[PDB]
Amino acid sequence: SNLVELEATRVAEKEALALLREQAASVGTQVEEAAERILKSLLAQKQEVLGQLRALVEAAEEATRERLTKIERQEQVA
Amino acid sequence: SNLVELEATRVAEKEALALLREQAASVGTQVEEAAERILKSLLAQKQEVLGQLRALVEAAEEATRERLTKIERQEQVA
Amino acid sequence: SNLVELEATRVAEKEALALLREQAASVGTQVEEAAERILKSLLAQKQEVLGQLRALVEAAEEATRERLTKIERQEQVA
Amino acid sequence: SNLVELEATRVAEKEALALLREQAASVGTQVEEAAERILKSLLAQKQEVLGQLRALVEAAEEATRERLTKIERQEQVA
Repeated sequence: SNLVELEATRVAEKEALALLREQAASVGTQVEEAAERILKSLLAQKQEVLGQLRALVEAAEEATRERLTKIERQEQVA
Repeated sequence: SNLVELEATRVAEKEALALLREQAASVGTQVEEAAERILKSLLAQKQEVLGQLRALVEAAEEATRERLTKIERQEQVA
Repeated sequence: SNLVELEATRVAEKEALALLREQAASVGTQVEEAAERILKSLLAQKQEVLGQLRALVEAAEEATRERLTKIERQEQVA
Repeated sequence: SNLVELEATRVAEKEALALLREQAASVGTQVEEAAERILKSLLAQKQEVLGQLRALVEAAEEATRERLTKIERQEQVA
């Protein structure tokens, strides 16, 4: 039956495209998600390291204020 | 006194704090610039890639459109 | 207490250079770990993506070959 | 149909699979390359950041050193 041979062909072409669409949309997906999961760990790197940098500076800023209030007194006695 | 020594200490201290602020803020920058370049070039990938899959699927889709038309007409005739 | 704050001071100093390498080496560490984690996940993508593309091409190639096998037969009948 | 519509379809089907092969290998290319940019820009970061950090520690040590050559002298006078 040619109405069947050809129907067989339509269906198989449709299934071949459907498979291709879902393999493409999966690369789409696999790619959008690697980005999300990279972007996240990355802007988390940043508001972690930026934190521990601001802290290094707070400490240093305290050791350096300690040091000046010591000088400030010994200059009043000088 | 050596109020000359004390004052010279106050100012070596301030310069050493200042230098340390600059180095630290500068490290802040390198870090933000990394994350910015990385975000930009990941968003270029994502856009380029999706656009190339869009292509691949629409070419694929049009090869099918044609294939099915040879079938549509050959069923008129069958 | 002649020399007691000429020491109580060096023990605030000793204790704060130390804090500062503990902060500085820990900052370089966060950068390192974040670089590893980001590569570890680019590579995961690259593999999972290269492989899903390979599978899309393989299925396409099999379809195409099924197409020519059909053509080649109707050429024996032609 | 004819040997001639049959050869033309062989042909269009090769031009379709060829195209698909380009577009796909080229999505691969687009993925690999972004991954190399992100690697490069991480290296440049991990360079300049481990650099600037090393410097900041060697200035805060150059100056812990000065701060103790002074203490050592004032202890000889005490």
